[PDB]
Amino acid sequence: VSKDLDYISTANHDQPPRHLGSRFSAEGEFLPEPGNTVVCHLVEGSQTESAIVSTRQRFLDMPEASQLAFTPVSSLHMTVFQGVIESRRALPYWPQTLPLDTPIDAVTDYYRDRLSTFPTLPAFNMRVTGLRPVGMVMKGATAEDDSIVALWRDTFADFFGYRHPDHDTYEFHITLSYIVSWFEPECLPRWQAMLDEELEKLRVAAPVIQMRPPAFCEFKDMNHFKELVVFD
Repeated sequence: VSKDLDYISTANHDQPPRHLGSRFSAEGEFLPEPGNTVVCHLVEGSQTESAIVSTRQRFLDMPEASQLAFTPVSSLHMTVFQGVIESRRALPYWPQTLPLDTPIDAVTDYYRDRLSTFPTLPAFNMRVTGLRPVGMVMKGATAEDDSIVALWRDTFADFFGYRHPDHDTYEFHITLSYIVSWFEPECLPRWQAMLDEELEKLRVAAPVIQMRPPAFCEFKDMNHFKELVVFD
């Protein structure tokens, strides 16, 4: 069992997942939690998407899938820069220029306007480097890609008018699920063996993760991200 997978063990926690009751119910159904964000969706029908969907099925095959809240296939995305969200009306997760009680839709309008002058930045390619029950860890396909996506994020920080504490150490990922209840330790070696096998299968099938260009989106909940401004 890797250090990374052991995070989700019952032994590592004294309270349920913090998202429980806000982002999703105990039965793994997603709850209203509106916000906005910049993300790259997968390309529907692409070999990348099919590969990821196969990985996602290996996860669903596990009995502990019952303790995970899987998002829809059509929602799959890599976040490039988090926007605001109803559940986190606080600095430094909010622009200081806006009242903390501003309706989410008004923040979306402020940003749609501000993002009308977003500069053309170079394209980047990403690759999958790890797997865990919640999804895929990613980095730049090459070291130069890391530098390019960091430039996108630094530029977004200027437009959005805040930076999170992890801004410079941000872990790129694609979420396949949320943990609803922590895993008993006895099933972990099996998950590790499957994650190892599926990671290598995924890396071969999708050696770069094909995606759409970054887009500023709004959402009601984790099920769907409506593209408002595409940075293509």
